[PDB]
Amino acid sequence: RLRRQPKYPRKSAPRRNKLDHYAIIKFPLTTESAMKKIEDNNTLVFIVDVKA
Amino acid sequence: PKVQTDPPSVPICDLYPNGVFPKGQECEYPPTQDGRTAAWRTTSEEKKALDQASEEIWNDFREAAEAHRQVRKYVMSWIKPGMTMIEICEKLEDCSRKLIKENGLNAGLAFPTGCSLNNCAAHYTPNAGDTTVLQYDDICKIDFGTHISGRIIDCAFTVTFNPKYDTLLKAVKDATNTGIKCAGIDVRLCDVGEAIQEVMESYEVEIDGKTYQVKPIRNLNGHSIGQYRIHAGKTVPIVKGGEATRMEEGEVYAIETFGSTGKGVVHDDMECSHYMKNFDVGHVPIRLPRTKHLLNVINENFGTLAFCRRWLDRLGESKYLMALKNLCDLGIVDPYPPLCDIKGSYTAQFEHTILLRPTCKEVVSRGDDY
Ligand SMILES: [Co+2]
Repeated sequence: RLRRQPKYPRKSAPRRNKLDHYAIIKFPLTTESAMKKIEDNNTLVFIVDVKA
Repeated sequence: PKVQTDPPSVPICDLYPNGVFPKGQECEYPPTQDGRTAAWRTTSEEKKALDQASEEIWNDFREAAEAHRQVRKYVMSWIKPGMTMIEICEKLEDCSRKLIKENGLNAGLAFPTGCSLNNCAAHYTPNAGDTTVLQYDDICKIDFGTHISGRIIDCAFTVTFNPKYDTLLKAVKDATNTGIKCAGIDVRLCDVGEAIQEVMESYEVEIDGKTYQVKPIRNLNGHSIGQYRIHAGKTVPIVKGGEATRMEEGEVYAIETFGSTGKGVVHDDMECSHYMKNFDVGHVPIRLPRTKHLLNVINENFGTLAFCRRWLDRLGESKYLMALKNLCDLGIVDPYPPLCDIKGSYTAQFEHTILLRPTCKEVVSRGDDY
């Protein structure tokens, strides 16, 4: 069984990574319950992409 | 009784150890009684007797106004283009603190020093890191206030360097003076708005080859001052068609007047810096320790008077604007973000605090400068 050796790439260029770190973090959250976590738990709350 | 040094440092009370402070401009109330003049109360009848019953209250306004006069003369002495307003505000505040010899809430600054540039109108002071250099082609509204035992005096003027603005300055000054003389006892606020609009609109401004018409900022208006309460709940308008409420004996008023070469209305443009605890709200629960701590700090140090973020950083408090907006949502403190007109417009303001004495009308904030 021979490994495929294409005469040409079917896709001209690799697809760009459209889900990057700036896409990972949407924005921080500022609700009242959140503030408790930064003070007492040393934890940050974030809204992130659903696919991350 | 000593004298004041060239850089003002002697407290006002030291200049008048006797206890009596220089009186403002005494003016007879307008002859709005259908021609009959009000020059019947100046005689020392029971009117003057009950005027004397509140003499000690007036003296506080007199010393506060004198301190304001010296502070603004000092500011006029050294103000020049090219220096940022962070150090300008620091100099104004420290000079006012030394002249008023603040001690807790018995004496101190009534509200943060507002220095609005160009289209901005009021309630702007630089925050930490605000790098704004002044320019030759700038106009600035220096609004600051001092108080003695809560007797607040509010005064404001406009500084210019390019001589192309003198027409607008004189228009706004004439409007403010007309509002001053029009005010009186038992007169409707709509009348003072009528007078201000009818004096101020009859001026034309020629700036940079473009002819503009100066118009009042219908959004802003004057206000009444109370004991530790800058806004007593009565607003004197500067445009036609207002309320029909009267002004009564024993009240004090800040007759503000704004003029713009723009649209005559303002909105919130940049970051808020002025804040004010509500005089009417009572006890509202808080759930954040930081928020509670900031609340008690501000009510101990600023009470019901207005404050700015510079005054909180000056106290060593950091990481606080969070709990500050938390108090804002809880309704304890109301933010007062800067009010600005259309970009490229210019605004001028002149303000004076007036006293409704039983026998006469004293404009305590009057000075030789304006
Ligand atoms: Co005011």
